[PDB]
Amino acid sequence: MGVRFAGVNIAGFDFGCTTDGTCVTSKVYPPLKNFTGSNNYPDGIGQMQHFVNEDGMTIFRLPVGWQYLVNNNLGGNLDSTSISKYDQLVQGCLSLGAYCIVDIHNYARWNGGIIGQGGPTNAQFTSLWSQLASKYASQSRVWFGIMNEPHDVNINTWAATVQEVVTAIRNAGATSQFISLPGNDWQSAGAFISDGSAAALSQVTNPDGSTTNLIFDVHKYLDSDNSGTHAECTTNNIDGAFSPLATWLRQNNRQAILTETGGGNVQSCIQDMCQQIQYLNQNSDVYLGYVGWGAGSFDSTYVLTETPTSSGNSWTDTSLVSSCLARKG
Ligand SMILES: [Mg+2]
Ligand SMILES: [Mg+2]
Repeated sequence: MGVRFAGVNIAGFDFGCTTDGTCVTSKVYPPLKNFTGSNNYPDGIGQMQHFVNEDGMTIFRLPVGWQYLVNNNLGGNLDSTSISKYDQLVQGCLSLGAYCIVDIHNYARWNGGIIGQGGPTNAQFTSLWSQLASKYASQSRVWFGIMNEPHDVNINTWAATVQEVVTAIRNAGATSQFISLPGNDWQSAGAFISDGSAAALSQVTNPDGSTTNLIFDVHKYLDSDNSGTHAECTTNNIDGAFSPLATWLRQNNRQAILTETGGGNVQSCIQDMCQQIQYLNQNSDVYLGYVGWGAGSFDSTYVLTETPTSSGNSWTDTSLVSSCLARKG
């Protein structure tokens, strides 16, 4: 009676990342309360506990900068401090019984260079994922979010890169986990088929030749330019994106997850987001879940905030989360 996974992005390890793939590591603001000893960074783990206990959520996405994980050492070993801090957020998510999406928030780029297309080589990128897969191989509820919002890349070359990553993840022993396949056009669900991403990514397989647990990863916003930067919503995305996608998915016996979606905490979005979510829930054979953007280190002033408010051991949700994303039933 609905998609399997409902949850939210717990952002902050990605603050300082821009759409060119530059992540300034000094600017991260991770949602771990005691990240520095001040004990007053945003309380991502406390948020997740509320989301799971009160709002029936079962998945969280944890955006993080590539540069952060390797401390700016392209192709290097994961930095022991960085991975130690990030893993605290990962384990907090997993401890709640949720699935946890590790999301490399890099737009298929490193400091302006496109992975495998002038920027880092495929090997420098698979090296990142091989290490993460090795770390998380024994934890089946870690979900490998290969890349956030590739855009303006050669989709044929990108699909090959994605294939190399999937191979690396499986060969490292992470054989049980879900793996995301992200396409072009900022992962837009609306362009996923028409821009050729669906076809190219459909060719990616596990070592055994199957496509088992390889899930198409799309994004879609509800404002006029599909940017998620305006408060008001202007579409429920059904005719333009999710109906054609459902049909395609179903005919091909494949599945997709919507890892970013959101809107203002206003009436237009309460209406449109609920229509969108309802359609996903009525097509839960092909849609595995939805993940709202965004909570974690975002606060009450962020236009798409989904961060709950703590008041005397009580949390209160934003209106869009409470009215549309939450599952209190
Ligand atoms: Mg609680
Ligand atoms: Mg677009």
